[PDB]
Amino acid sequence: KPVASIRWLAAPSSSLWLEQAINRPDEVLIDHAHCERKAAGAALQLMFRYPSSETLAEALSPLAQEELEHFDQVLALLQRRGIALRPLPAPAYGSRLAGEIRRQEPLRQLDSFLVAGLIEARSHERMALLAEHSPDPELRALYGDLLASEARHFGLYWLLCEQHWPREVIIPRLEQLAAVEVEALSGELARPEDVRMHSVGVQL
Ligand SMILES: [Fe+3]
Repeated sequence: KPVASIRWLAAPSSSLWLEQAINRPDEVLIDHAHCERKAAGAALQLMFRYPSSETLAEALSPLAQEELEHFDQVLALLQRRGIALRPLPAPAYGSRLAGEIRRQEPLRQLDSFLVAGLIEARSHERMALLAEHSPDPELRALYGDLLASEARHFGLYWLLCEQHWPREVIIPRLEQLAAVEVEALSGELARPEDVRMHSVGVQL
């Protein structure tokens, strides 16, 4: 948690998430790879939604390129370990958040940037736990290297919000969406193999 950063998340991950992720590292890693790729797809999709925004393109093209470089790095690790890039099912988290995004412009854009930001903040928080806590050195080095290529204070998605919206508006909407994000992570994991980067486990 760097100072002069914005707090995105309304609650930290639970001890038990971390324990579960260490217990089934393969599932978490496969899922992580899909998440990186999904994160690039979101950046691109937002450009396709706002195709004449040069400020958005200047920010989200490099981000997409970086998310694919992270995907390639996770896939290299899976491949170095002999783990198949399996079609492992995604948790309900992303679909649940995206269902909060309003249908009309321009509030749809605000909501989309905030959801994208929430997802990345949660990935970040959990990747940082794994980087510090995992007993597997190669995972600590992957997760450390992926978080290194950063220096995020506000979050790219926050700055995009500020381009088009006052804080007076951003702030109360992020509070609402941050509340749904923690409700999406509430619950208990039904089987160990269901652990994911965005499976349940927060402290309330
Ligand atoms: Fe990434």
